[PDB]
Amino acid sequence: SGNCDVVIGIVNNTVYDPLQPELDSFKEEL
Amino acid sequence: SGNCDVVIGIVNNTVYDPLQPELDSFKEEL
Ligand SMILES: *[C@@H]1O[C@H](CO)[C@@H](O[C@@H]2O[C@H](CO)[C@@H](O)[C@H](O)[C@H]2NC(C)=O)[C@H](O)[C@H]1NC(C)=O
Ligand SMILES: *[C@@H]1O[C@H](CO)[C@@H](O[C@@H]2O[C@H](CO)[C@@H](O)[C@H](O)[C@H]2NC(C)=O)[C@H](O)[C@H]1NC(C)=O
Ligand SMILES: *[C@@H]1O[C@H](CO)[C@@H](O)[C@H](O)[C@H]1NC(C)=O
Ligand SMILES: *[C@@H]1O[C@H](CO)[C@@H](O)[C@H](O)[C@H]1NC(C)=O
Repeated sequence: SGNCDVVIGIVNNTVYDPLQPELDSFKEEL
Repeated sequence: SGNCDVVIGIVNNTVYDPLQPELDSFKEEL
């Protein structure tokens, strides 16, 4: 919701997405 | 849940899939 320029006290990190790792697992392994 | 023939007042639209375009993203990745 929104962006980083409105909230007070936001910090920097990375949010893990389960779709991409799962994707690589399917095609290469075959 | 269910289908369109039981509810009263249902309208027609399209429901966006976050996975449908992302499966095409998988196609690209391949
Ligand atoms: C969180 O990270 C962003 C970068 O993703 C930081 O944004 C930078 O802010 C400085 C100061 O205004 C700019 O000089 C940089 O150009 C910005 N980066 C980019 C990529 O534009 C942000 O300051 C970070 N916030 C904290 C609290 O560390
Ligand atoms: C919502 O859309 C569906 C089609 O997806 C409509 O169903 C049609 O209904 C008429 C009237 O009974 C039929 O002649 C058509 O054959 C139906 N379409 C299909 C593809 O079978 C439905 O009427 C729409 N509802 C509203 C409220 O607009
Ligand atoms: C929290 O308080 C410190 C002072 O202890 C201040 O430097 C900092 O900017 C404050 N952060 C926020 C989000 O208010
Ligand atoms: C809502 O009311 C209108 C009359 O103003 C009627 O034509 C319509 O069929 C009604 N719809 C439902 C879902 O009851």
